[PDB]
Amino acid sequence: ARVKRSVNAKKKRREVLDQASGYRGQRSRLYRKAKEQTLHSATYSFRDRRAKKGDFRSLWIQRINAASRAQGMTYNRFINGLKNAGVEVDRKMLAELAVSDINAFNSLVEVAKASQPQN
Amino acid sequence: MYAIVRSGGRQHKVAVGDVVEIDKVADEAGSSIELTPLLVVDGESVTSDKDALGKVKVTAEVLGETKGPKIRILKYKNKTGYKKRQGHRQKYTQVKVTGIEG
Amino acid sequence: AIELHDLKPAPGAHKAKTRVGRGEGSKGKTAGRGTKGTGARKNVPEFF
Amino acid sequence: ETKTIDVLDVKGKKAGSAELPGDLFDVNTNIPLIHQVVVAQLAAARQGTHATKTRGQVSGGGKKPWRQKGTGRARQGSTRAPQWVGGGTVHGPQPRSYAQRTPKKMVGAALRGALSDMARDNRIFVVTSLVDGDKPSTKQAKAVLSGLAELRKVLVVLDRSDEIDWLSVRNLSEVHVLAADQLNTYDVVNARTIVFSQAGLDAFVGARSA
Amino acid sequence: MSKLKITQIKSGIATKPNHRETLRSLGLKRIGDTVIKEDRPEFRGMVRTVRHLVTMEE
RNA sequence: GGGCUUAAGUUAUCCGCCGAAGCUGUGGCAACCUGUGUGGUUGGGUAGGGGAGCGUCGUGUCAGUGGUGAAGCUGCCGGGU
Ligand SMILES: [Mg+2]
Ligand SMILES: [Mg+2]
Ligand SMILES: [Mg+2]
Ligand SMILES: [Mg+2]
Ligand SMILES: [Mg+2]
Ligand SMILES: [Mg+2]
Ligand SMILES: [Mg+2]
Ligand SMILES: [Mg+2]
Ligand SMILES: [Mg+2]
Ligand SMILES: [Mg+2]
Ligand SMILES: [Mg+2]
Ligand SMILES: [Mg+2]
Ligand SMILES: [Mg+2]
Ligand SMILES: [Mg+2]
Ligand SMILES: [Mg+2]
Ligand SMILES: [Mg+2]
Ligand SMILES: [Mg+2]
Ligand SMILES: [Mg+2]
Ligand SMILES: [Mg+2]
Ligand SMILES: [Mg+2]
Ligand SMILES: [Mg+2]
Ligand SMILES: [Mg+2]
Ligand SMILES: [Mg+2]
Repeated sequence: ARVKRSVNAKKKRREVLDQASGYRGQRSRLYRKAKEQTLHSATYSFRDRRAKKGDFRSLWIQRINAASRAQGMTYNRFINGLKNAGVEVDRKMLAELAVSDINAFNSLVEVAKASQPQN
Repeated sequence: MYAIVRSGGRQHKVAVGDVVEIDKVADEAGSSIELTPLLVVDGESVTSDKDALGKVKVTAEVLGETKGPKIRILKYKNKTGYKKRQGHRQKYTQVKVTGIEG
Repeated sequence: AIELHDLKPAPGAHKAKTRVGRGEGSKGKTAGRGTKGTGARKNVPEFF
Repeated sequence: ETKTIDVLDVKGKKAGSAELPGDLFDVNTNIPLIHQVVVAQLAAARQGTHATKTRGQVSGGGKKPWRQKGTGRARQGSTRAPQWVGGGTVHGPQPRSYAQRTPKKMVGAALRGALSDMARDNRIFVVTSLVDGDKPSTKQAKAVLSGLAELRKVLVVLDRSDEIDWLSVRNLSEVHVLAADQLNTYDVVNARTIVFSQAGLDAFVGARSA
Repeated sequence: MSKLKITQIKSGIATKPNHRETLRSLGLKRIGDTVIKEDRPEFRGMVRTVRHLVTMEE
C-alpha cells in the first residue's frame, strides 16, 4: 500500500503560510522561512500577552501620577491615601477617571488628602 | 450617572444601558445579577465610602455567553526539539446594565 | 445477527504499534537511542 | 446454555422436523473470539504477492559514483542508494503469508457462537431441498424469497453430486452456497439467514456432535 | 501550647535540601502559605532551622 | 548614559510607592489521591520511560453518495485543548 505524501503534507504548509501572511521577504513566501518566524511569533505573543499587564499598569500609573500631581499630590501619597480611606478603585478605573472625569478624580484626590496620615 | 463596579476580580465603568463583557457567571440568560459597586459618580457628586456604597445597587441582566478571541500558544525553545501547541477561547457573558439605584 | 461490522476486539487486545523517528512529539530524531556511541547505531552483544 | 430446540423442515410448505443439537446452535457469542477468528480468516485469505527491489537488487549501481573527497559533492557509495531517485526501497513490502495459527477450539467455538446468535434470533430455516427434477435459478429464487429476504446462506453439504441445488443457487449474488463441512465463522457472520438442506444440516450435525 | 503561626516568606529554590524538607514537614507549600502548629519543641526546631525562610507568631 | 554636590553621593533612621509568568482575585483545561455530598495535592523540561490521539493510503462489512458534478486544486466564513 504505497502512500503519496502530498495530500497530507500540504495542510501544515497552508496553515503556516496563512499564519505568516503579512511578513516581509521570504518569511511570507517560503514555508520553511515562514515556519521559523511563526515560532518566534508564538514566543513573542506569549511573552507579550503577559507583559501587557505590566505595560498597561505602567500607563495607568503614569496617567494617575500626572493627574494627581496636577493637584499637588504625588502618586505614592495618592495611592496610600486611597488605601487608608478604604476606596478600592484600581489603577485602570482611576486612569479612566483621570482622562475622562477629572472632577471625580480630583474628588478622589481630596479623599486621599483627607485620609493621609498627616505625619 | 455612572458606577465603578466590580465583577469576578475585574472592574468596569458602567452606566445604565451599557453592555459589559463580564467573566462567566452561572446565572442563566435573561435573569438578573447585582454588580457590586466601588464608586458612584452622579456629576460633581462622588459617592466613595463603604457605608453609602452599601445602599446603592447596580442591577443588570444576562444576555448570553460570548467567546473571546482564539489564542494559539506554541511554546518553543531552540536546539532542544521542544514544542507545545495549545489553544484557548475564554468564554465570557454579556451583561446589560439596567439601573444604578442609590 | 452480529453482522461483520459489529465485530470489534476486546479493549486492550490490540495495542497500537509505536512508530519511532516520526517527529519530536513522539520517539523522534534519535529514536530513543540517545546521542553517539555503539548503541546509537547497532547494539552490544550480551556476552560482551 | 445448552438447550436443544426444534425447527420445522419446510420444502416450501411444510415437512417433517429437524433438531438443532443445542451444544452447537446454542452457546455464548464471544464477540472478541469471533472477531479474532474472522480476522484470522481474512488474513489467510490474503495473497500477499507484493515485492520491492532493495538497493542490492536494483540494476547497476556497482561502482562509487565519484571520489570520496575533492568534488564538493556529498559522499555517495552507489547510484542505487535508497535516497537516490531510482534507487532501492529500504523497508518496502516483501512476499509473505498472513495466515494465523488460530487454535482449533477457538475456531470451532467462534463458529458455534456465530451460529447460535442467529439460532436464537430465528434465522435458520431447513428445507428438504430446492428445485425438483432439472435445475433452474428461478425456482430456488422463489423458495428462498418465500423463506425470507435476500442476504442468504445455503448449505447443501453433498460435496460430489448435489449439483441441482448447488448450481441452482450458484448465480444469485445475494446467496452464498457452502458445503456443511465448510461453514466457517466469516460466512456465518456475514449471512443474515442460513437455510440448510435436510442433508446439509444432518451432515453438519453428524460431523460435529457431542 | 500557644498555637504557633508560621508563614513562608521566601522560596525554597536554592535552599539546602534540609531546609526544603523542613518546609515540607511543616506543611508549607508556597510563599505566603500559613500553617498552625502547637508550641512543641520539634516545631520550634523546624522554625529555627528555616528561620530565614519563614516568620512565626502566636 | 544624561546629568548630579542647590545630591540625583555615603551613612543612620522613619514614612510611602514601583517592581516577576512568585502570591492573591476571577474564568477555563488537565493528572493524581481520598472518604467518594466534599476536598486535597499537582501540571518548566533535554536524553529517555509511560499513556491517549490527529491526518494519509489500501481494505472486510453495513449505510450510502456522485454529470442536479466525485477526487484534486483554490477563496471566503467558521470550529476544536
Ligand atoms: Mg515617571
Ligand atoms: Mg541545549
Ligand atoms: Mg527529540
Ligand atoms: Mg529535526
Ligand atoms: Mg532507549
Ligand atoms: Mg544518537
Ligand atoms: Mg546525531
Ligand atoms: Mg558522547
Ligand atoms: Mg549511548
Ligand atoms: Mg544493556
Ligand atoms: Mg552473535
Ligand atoms: Mg550491486
Ligand atoms: Mg556547495
Ligand atoms: Mg561501498
Ligand atoms: Mg527501480
Ligand atoms: Mg503578574
Ligand atoms: Mg502561579
Ligand atoms: Mg489564582
Ligand atoms: Mg508536563
Ligand atoms: Mg510549574
Ligand atoms: Mg523525551
Ligand atoms: Mg444518483
Ligand atoms: Mg483516492
